[PDB]
Amino acid sequence: EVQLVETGGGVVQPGRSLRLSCTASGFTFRDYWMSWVRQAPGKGLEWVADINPDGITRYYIDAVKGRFTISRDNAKSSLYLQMNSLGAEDTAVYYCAREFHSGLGWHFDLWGRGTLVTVSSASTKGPSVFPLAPSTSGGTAALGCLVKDYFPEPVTVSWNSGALTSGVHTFPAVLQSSGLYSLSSVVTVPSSSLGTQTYICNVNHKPSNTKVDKKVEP
Amino acid sequence: LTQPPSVSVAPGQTARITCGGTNIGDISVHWYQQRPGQAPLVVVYDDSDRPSGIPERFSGSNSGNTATLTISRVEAGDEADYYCQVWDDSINAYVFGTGTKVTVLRTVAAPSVFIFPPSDSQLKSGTASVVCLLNNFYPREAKVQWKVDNALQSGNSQESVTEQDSKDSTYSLSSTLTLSKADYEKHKVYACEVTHQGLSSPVTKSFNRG
Ligand SMILES: C[N+](C)(C)CCCC[C@H](N)C(=O)O
Repeated sequence: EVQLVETGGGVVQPGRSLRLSCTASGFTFRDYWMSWVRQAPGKGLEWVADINPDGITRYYIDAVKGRFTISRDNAKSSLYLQMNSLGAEDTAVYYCAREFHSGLGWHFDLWGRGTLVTVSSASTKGPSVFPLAPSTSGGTAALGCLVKDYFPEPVTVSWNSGALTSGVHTFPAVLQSSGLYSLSSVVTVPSSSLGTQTYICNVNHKPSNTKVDKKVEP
Repeated sequence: LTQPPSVSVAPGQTARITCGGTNIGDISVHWYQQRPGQAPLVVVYDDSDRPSGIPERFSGSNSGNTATLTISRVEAGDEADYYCQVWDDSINAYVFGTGTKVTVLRTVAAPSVFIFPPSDSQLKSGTASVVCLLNNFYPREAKVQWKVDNALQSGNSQESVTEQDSKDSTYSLSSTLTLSKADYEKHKVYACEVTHQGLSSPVTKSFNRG
């Protein structure tokens, strides 16, 4: 399996430092230029920095010059990004990406899933979970879970441990004036199933190690 | 690198996404597809070549001041963000375009509306969230007004909308009204009034407390 895995993301106070790591597997790491690319929530891709195989050549965008240092350890098949003096403009999902030298240029042919860096003074807080109870037309009922007052992103919600996926809508979180996030996850199901089928939403907030299972009944 | 924020196309039809730059036709342009929550994936590289594994209906061209990603025979699953990309050797930096969201066109679909009173467990915490759900509609534009005992609410609700569905091309939307429990128990009737192109007249979903 050809893979990049980024780690090290989390909440960092403004002005402080954070080091990201990216572990490669399934290919010859020392043969490739490697990049960091970032994406602020809701915005476009922004390349950040890259480093050649023997680490003699590094390039950065002006916005991170000096503050950021990219390094690599070929023995550990690993890429690193040291980020100092962090600001709110640095808040983003950070991707590890492999550079491919094609016949006519350079592009990214492999990416990790990314790791989220949230630059904030706010404290980490797990969500409260509340039922959205069913109580229905045309043969269809809707039910859900309200996931309230957490920080930072992300939260994941599944239904019946992943067995229920059809008709599920998990909304993008909204930031409340309190500075905390909230979202809902809903599902539509046959209304005739309400008497017999159990519906449980499984909420995971990894930053606070919060796992909640909430049964949603009429 | 300038891209249109949005491109719309019917299933089976052809989408064209542009990437603008002064003499961009002099350098190689590469294109990525990015689905919600996922990493980008290269779909065209060196102007017009296809990575193995990418369907032939993805093609590209590049000339003068414009590069173009063409998606032929568009499917609902092609809804996503698309980015162009170059290497700029005058500044030694990778540059991405601003991104284009591809929206798939379909027929108008009216929302199925549901209202949810606050849970008892939330009321015990001292807050009441009332949720209005608009399910599976098209197009994305919709209006939701909250009325509490027929009084129009403003400033105390927030909306969230899903990305276009990758299979049926609809949207869903939630509107959440938030009151203190103290304020909530002062009123009887809670109502969500929904306006949408697929509805002959506004639809109201409401409940009487208790
Ligand atoms: C790999 N990276 C994108 C950083 C630069 C591309 C290589 C630069 C060029 N081959 C030269 O020798 O001038």
